[PDB]
Amino acid sequence: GYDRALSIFSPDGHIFQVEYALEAVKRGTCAVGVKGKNCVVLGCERRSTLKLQDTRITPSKVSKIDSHVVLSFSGLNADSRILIEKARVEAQSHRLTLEDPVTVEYLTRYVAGVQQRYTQSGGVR
Amino acid sequence: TSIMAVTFKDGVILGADSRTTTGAYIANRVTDKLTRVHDKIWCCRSGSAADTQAIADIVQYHLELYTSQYGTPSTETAASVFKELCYENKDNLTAGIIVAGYDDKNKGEVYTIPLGGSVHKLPYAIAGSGSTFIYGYCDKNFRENMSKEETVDFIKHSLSQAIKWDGSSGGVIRMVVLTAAGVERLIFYPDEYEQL
Amino acid sequence: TSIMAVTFKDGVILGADSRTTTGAYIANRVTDKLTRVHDKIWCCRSGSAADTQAIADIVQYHLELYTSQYGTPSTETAASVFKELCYENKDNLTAGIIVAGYDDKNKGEVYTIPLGGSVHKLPYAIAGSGSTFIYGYCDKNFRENMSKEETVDFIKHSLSQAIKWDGSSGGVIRMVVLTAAGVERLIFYPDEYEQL
Amino acid sequence: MDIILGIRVQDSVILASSKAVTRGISVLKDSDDKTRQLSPHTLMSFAGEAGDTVQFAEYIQANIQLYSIREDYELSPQAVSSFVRQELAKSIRSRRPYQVNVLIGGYDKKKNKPELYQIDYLGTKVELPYGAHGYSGFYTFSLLDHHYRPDMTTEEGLDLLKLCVQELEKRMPMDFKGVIVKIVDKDGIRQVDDF
Amino acid sequence: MDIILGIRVQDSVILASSKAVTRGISVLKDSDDKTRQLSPHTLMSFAGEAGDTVQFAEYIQANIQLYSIREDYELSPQAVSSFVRQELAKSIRSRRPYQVNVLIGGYDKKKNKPELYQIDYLGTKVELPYGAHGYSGFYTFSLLDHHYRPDMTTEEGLDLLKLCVQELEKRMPMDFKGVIVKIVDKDGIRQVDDF
Amino acid sequence: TTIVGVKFNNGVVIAADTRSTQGPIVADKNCAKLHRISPKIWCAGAGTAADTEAVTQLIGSNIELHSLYTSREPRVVSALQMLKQHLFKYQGHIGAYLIVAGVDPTGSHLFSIHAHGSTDVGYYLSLGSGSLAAMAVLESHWKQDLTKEEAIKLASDAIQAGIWNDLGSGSNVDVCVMEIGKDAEYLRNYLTPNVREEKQKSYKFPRGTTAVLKESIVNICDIQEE
Amino acid sequence: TQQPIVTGTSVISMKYDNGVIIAADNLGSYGSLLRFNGVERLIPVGDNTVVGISGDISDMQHIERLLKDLVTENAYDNPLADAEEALEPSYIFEYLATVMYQRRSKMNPLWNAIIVAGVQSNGDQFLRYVNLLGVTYSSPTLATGFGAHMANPLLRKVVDRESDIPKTTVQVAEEAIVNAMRVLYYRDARSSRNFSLAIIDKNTGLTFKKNLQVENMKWDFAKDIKGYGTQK
Amino acid sequence: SDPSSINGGIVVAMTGKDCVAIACDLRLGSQSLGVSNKFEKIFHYGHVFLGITGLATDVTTLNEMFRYKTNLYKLKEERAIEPETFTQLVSSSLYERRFGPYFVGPVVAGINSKSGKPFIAGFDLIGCIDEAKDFIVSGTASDQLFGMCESLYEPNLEPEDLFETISQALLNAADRDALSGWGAVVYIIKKDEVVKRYLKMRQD
Amino acid sequence: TTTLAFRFQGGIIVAVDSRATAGNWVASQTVKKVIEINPFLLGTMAGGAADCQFWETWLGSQCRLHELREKERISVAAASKILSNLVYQYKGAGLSMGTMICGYTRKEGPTIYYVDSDGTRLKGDIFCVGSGQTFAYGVLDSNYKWDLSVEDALYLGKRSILAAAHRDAYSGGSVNLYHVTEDGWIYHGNHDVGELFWKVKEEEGSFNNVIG
Amino acid sequence: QFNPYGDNGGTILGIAGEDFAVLAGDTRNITDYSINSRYEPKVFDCGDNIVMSANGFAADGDALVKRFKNSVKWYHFDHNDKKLSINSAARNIQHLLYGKRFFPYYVHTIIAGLDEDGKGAVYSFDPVGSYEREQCRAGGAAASLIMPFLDNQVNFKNQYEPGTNGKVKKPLKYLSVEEVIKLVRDSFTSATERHIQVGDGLEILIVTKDGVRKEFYELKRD
Ligand SMILES: [Mg+2]
Ligand SMILES: [Mg+2]
Ligand SMILES: [Mg+2]
Ligand SMILES: [Mg+2]
Repeated sequence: GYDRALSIFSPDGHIFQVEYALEAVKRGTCAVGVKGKNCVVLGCERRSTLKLQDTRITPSKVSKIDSHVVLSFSGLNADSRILIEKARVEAQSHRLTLEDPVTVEYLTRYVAGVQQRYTQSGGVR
Repeated sequence: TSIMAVTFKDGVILGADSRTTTGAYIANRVTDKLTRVHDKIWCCRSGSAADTQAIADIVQYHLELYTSQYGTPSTETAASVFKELCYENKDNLTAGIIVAGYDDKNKGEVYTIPLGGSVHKLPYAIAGSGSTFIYGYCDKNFRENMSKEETVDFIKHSLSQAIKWDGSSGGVIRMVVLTAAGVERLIFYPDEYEQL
Repeated sequence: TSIMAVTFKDGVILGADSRTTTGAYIANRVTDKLTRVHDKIWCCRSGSAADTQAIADIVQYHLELYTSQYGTPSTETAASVFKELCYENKDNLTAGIIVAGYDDKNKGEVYTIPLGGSVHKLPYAIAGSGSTFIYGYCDKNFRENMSKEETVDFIKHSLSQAIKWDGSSGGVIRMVVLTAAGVERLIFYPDEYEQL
Repeated sequence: MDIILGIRVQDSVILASSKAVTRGISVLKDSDDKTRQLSPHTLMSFAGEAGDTVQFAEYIQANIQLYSIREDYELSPQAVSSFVRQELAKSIRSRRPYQVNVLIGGYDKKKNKPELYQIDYLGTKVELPYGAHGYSGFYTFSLLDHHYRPDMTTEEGLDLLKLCVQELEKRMPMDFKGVIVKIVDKDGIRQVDDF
Repeated sequence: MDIILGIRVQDSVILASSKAVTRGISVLKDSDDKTRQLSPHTLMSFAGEAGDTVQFAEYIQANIQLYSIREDYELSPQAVSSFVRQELAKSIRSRRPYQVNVLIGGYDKKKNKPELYQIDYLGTKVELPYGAHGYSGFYTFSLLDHHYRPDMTTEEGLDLLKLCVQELEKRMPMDFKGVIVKIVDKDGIRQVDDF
Repeated sequence: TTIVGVKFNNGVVIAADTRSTQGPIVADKNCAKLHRISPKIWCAGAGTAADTEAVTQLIGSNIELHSLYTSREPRVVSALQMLKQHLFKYQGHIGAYLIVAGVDPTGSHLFSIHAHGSTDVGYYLSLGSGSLAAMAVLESHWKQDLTKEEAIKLASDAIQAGIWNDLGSGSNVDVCVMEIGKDAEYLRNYLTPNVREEKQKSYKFPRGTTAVLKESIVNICDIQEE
Repeated sequence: TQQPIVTGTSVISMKYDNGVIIAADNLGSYGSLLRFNGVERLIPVGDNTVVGISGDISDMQHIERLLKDLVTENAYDNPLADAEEALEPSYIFEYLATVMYQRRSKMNPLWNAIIVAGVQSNGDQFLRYVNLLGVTYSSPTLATGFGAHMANPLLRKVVDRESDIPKTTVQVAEEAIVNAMRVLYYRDARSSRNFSLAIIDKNTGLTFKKNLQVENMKWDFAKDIKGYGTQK
Repeated sequence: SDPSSINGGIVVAMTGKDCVAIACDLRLGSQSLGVSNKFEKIFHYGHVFLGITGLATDVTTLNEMFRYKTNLYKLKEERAIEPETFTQLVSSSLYERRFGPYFVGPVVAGINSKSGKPFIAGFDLIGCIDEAKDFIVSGTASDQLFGMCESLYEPNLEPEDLFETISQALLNAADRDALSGWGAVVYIIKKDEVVKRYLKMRQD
Repeated sequence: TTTLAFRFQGGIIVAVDSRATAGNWVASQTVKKVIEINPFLLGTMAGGAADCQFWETWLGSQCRLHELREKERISVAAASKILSNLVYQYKGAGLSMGTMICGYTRKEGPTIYYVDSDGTRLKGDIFCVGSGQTFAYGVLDSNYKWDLSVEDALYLGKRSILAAAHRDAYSGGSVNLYHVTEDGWIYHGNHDVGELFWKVKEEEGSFNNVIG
Repeated sequence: QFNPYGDNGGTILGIAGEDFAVLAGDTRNITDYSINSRYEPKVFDCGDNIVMSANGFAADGDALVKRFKNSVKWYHFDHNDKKLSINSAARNIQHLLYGKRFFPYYVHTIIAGLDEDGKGAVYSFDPVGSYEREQCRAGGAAASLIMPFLDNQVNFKNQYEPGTNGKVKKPLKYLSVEEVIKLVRDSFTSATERHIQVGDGLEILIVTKDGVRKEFYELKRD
């Protein structure tokens, strides 16, 4: 199998592949989160360079991970689907084994863990 | 067990090894397997020791009572009594018996009674676990109307080979000679027959 | 089945009957049980026909590949390859094989490999269901350094008796002679060997 | 587990399941709920081998809930029953098969029709107006064959169900400690708390 | 059959026996009386293999009635129990043994004492303050070991018996369709028609 | 099933009956038991019918690829070696018992092969439940240097012995003749000695005899235009 | 219930225009060991009947003694014992069939298959079979054991139905029987070369042939057979 | 215990003049217990018809498997699969489970769309093909069907005459089998019209 | 097999199916499962066909001998006990019997005894025996009253066998009805289940699950 | 272990007409895959206008027929040469069979004749003696192939009158002896095609007030 170390340290102690991934995030449409006293609001930018779009069927920017937790993102759209699927599977797995839905912190910790893993595993970006 | 009986010019000779085993243990290394049911009618026993001793004792009784009433029984008659016990009780017996005897009218005769209780009159007969290994040798070397010395040699050589290959056979080679002259017992020790 | 191999002055001869049975039915009455694994290394097969054919084909392959790399294999080497297959696959095989071969350095050699996959180098060897009936005859009649004609007679007479008593053996007697002069096939029909 | 019954009436599906759990000599519990909600308008009752029943039911529940979140859509009762059948058909040729029989009661919101599916541990699926597993059908089907009408109300269905349970309580040797009854219709799933 | 219980109080012996008869799949009857009066002051309840139970009980009944007529005298409970034990001890080494367990409740008119004997199909006899056969004792003996007193009234015995039956109805898997209860005292044998 | 193979002057002939059974019931009355491994290598199968067909087609497929790879016409010894090594590996669990016959550049050949993987050579062979009936005929009439006509006659007579005497065999005789330097000639239903006699009565019903609840047209066509 | 110990193999037979023929080999097997080589398995009863027996030899010798006793018993107080009141093949068969069925009904069978061949008083051919189960049947040709599978097909080519019997001479019938015995020797592992053959004819009576041998055997073709596939 | 007779049921197929017929009962059961009277055992993929008897879970699984495979066939081949070709596909698919087989008795029926030739075929549970000219039978009353078909069948029957023959073969065979019945369906198949008829029969 | 018998105001109703099977093969659809012991006594066939036929015919002979000797009709109690005592002697040997002995006498009134090959003898009001017994019990239990008319009781017995015949694979063929009075039994015909099912479906409105 | 039973194959068929009765059977006898005989009679005239066949294990079959023929002989001796009626013969055979209840005759028995009103009669028995009067009964190897055909062609089962569509059944009109023989021959011809144990020959015994007549027909021998 393809084992090449793509994420490595540079002489100044930087991992450029991780830093270049942040540059992809910088390019993505803007997302914002604000929590009130009894709510949280997620706002997302839609670039109007694409009209003749069918808004009924086009992938929406905010995704339900469970009935009580949502996830929005900035960056590569295709990449986000992989994280969303993994998070949704883990949410159901947690309900199955702990008999309680995930806390927001736990779900965050899981997604963040997947992202870290892809920074020191061979053959992946 | 290795047993045989062979007719010859002057009569018949019975031969046997002396080994009795319980599994791989030799319970008796000097067994006498040549048993007398009448003066000049003897038998070689193979199979269950309990069964063949029981059968032989009953036959000896039958022939003793026959003799008191009708005089000396023929070898055919003795074989018939053996057969009757073996055939009718075939479900409950494990016995393979060779019957050998000397008449003056019929001379030397040999009858073999295998497991099922059938009877077969033969010039010579071999039986027991050791006999399997000497079917070839005996068929090639047996002649009719041999002398006493030739027949002793034939049996000595035959049972020597049976003992050599069969773990259930061994010890001394016992023989009983049946002729007009009488009844002679012979014994041959390992140091003799092993060098043949 | 009745099979044997016998070393003699000029080399070694393999012998076999030709009967293959499925129960009491003779599925083949003209079987060839003498199989070539190398030019002057042959074998006699007993046990499962499927197993011994499979083993022999694999050995023939191994010795063909050995020859291409290292030259002519010894009879000991051939026996070792047979043993390796029989020993390591003892749980899944029913095979009793006699290996016979002629070298110029070692001359005639015979190795027997029984059910367990052990090896035994012998002056001669007998195997198969029919062999039980000729242990006595073969032990009494085998001599070392016999002539070709004497060895042919010894095998012919031995297998004749095995065929006579064993229902699983019969048909023609096949033989293969291995000497410096080459490889000779012999066949003997019932009308010949039954009158011996 | 023991008795599981189902009946599809005009506008709903009713599932009745026994409350007893017996481990050999003793009745360990008399309030056990042998059912799992797979989606808002789909309910599954189950019976079979101990352990495997709850393990299979919760596994199916987790999978349907996952589909619901991924697509933001509730699968039809027919689609759920087909998914369940395949899982059991797969299981029957496994190293250790799920020994679990199920009834699936669902209300199809698209067709506005109640639907009842009966599936055994082999993966044998049939759609029925009424069904059961084990010996339950042997006692109840003659009553259902007589009284059942396709235009029955929910109340009439419950009354016919009571007659079935009464016949079970009379002729069955085992004490199954009554039944929990649940109704599946256009408004979802609810439990009848007095039966 | 299934459950048979017995309790010996101050002045009487009380026998309780289940009413169900089950032939495999179906409960064929729910009013079966698993007892025979052997003499005016001696009652025997029974349970075991089908057919053999009633055959054995009626055989014993016939024999005790024969003795009563021949001698114009009622045998003591002890004497009847010894006769029954011998018949079962004889039976256990027969070609086909009687597979029958019994309780014998009698009032001894000579000693003015109630007596309860427990005998199994092997011919194992014991005199007890309270007894049972099968699994009945496993559920009831802890209650009897706690509450039993030798000076209890008949009414107190019936109340302790009700507690035993309630525990059986709770923890036993089989529906035995209640019990028929009979009292044996100085005045003879009577059935409690509301239990 | 009865199957035979017979060597003759300039080739080999194989024959078989045409009855296949499930227990005591005759599933098919005109079954084809002669199978083609390659144009001039044919075989007949007894035992588990699916196994005999499957193992024939698998080795036949691989034989065809081997022939194309080597630019040579397939050999009978290759079919034999591939069949036996496949069967041995499955330790008799593939219940194929075959008689394999054919011609190739090396000459004419006749072999038998058993389910556990053992093979045999012969001038005349028989297999199947009717093999003892067939072998009785072969042992009575076989001789060295048979002609083509004599071998076809002997083979079909041996199958007839199975047909009439074995309950497992029946109906017709199929024959295939493989001669050196010629096309193999497959003779399907070479003999037809078991035609059913005319029935005493016609069992054609009057129209409207069967009670019908519902009628409907079944749409076998695809979704239509417009 | 028992098991056969010493056993005899096939008995074969057929009808021809003027009578019947029956044959059986002279071997007594002990499993795969070919133990006894001089066993007569065809037993004549008078001058009109031959009884051929396969299976357990101890039981055969018992049946032989029963038949011997039957002849003795029939002669008792019977002035026409060698004429009108002689034993018929049909009488001998029915007696044996009765014994065989009775023994199986006590779960203690005589482990045999038996063919009774003979000619009746009126000249009619008699040929009928009975076995350890008491099963009986008649046919223009009859055979036991391996003979049923290999001999019958050959013998049925000569006499296929009843109407073929008058067209079949004694020379053609004996030829067919002798050939069948050769085929059995080729193919039965519990057979021997030596056999007996009996002819019962309505004109020439009972002809009993002992010490016959299988001859004209084909073995020469074996010399060309080499290996089991690829060996040259 | 025997997987091929847990659920019960039968299928029969016949050829006529320029036509074929295939028929089945409607019962599904759990041994003695009748469970469904609407369990149809005949399916079709284009103009090719497949009847399946045996273990009901495998009947459903194989229908789904052959729908799967014939759909992919059509997308790649750009034409509907023919009866002869589909027969080989069924045989191949069954043999691939040689040592863990589907407990079924499939039956194929159809007319080749190019030659117009009527075609039928049968299989054992592991794939052996029976290609009869006259008729094919399958299921728990296969003995009864063999008896009916052997006496009732004659070659070259017109479509409406073939309907009567196959209907009477099914009905009377099913009435002598405990595990078959509870309704019946008959398909009459011509080159470009197929008629489906539900029969009235006893319900015990 | 499905057989039933029940006591009511007007006597006893006996109803049976007609099917016999050997495995899956339907051997007969015309089996007589009510044994006419004598003009006053009926017995039902379940388990072993021969065991029931033979020993209940034999029972008729014993009943006839009893009334010749005692000059009085045998009681149902005594008749049933003669059979149960007989089969008890054979216990272990492999008899197979499950039967209802039915009669109506002066001293007893309408009486039914369930007699069985392991020796069981049970008096009762309603009994059902056979592979389809559970289906018939359902219809019986929910519709049974003591004060049923002869007409309604006959129909209830017919309807209960039909229920079993429909669902139980090994029950069917036809329904045989009997009404047992004090003056003897009266036969109420043979009813083909095929024809009966459609007739009952239409007139009653039952079996809506089945298309007709 | 010794097995006291065997299977000799064979198929038999009894049909009762209005004033006649036929009992037919194939003449082939077999064990396993071998043919013992192509002509071994299986249907027997037992006297008193009664014909009988006991199909299955032939040793038990021959024993039973032999014991019944004997029972007819002793019935004449004991009851002043009174004719044994078909119903009386049937009850007698039950007792012969049930006498070996715990070691049964491994056969399926059928008898045929005329009842005391001159009408055709057929009785059928199981191995241990259960019996019934029947109109139509096949027995033995190919019974499952023959009975459904007879249900359809003798009793007109599943046949309705054209035009009514299931409302009116086909009326059960009486069949002649020629008509019944046609159905018997077609039954055995079809059974011969599909069952390996059926073939060689067909022997039919016909019973009328005039007595017992025989007819023989060839069947395929493969
Ligand atoms: Mg030999
Ligand atoms: Mg049916
Ligand atoms: Mg039914
Ligand atoms: Mg046939």
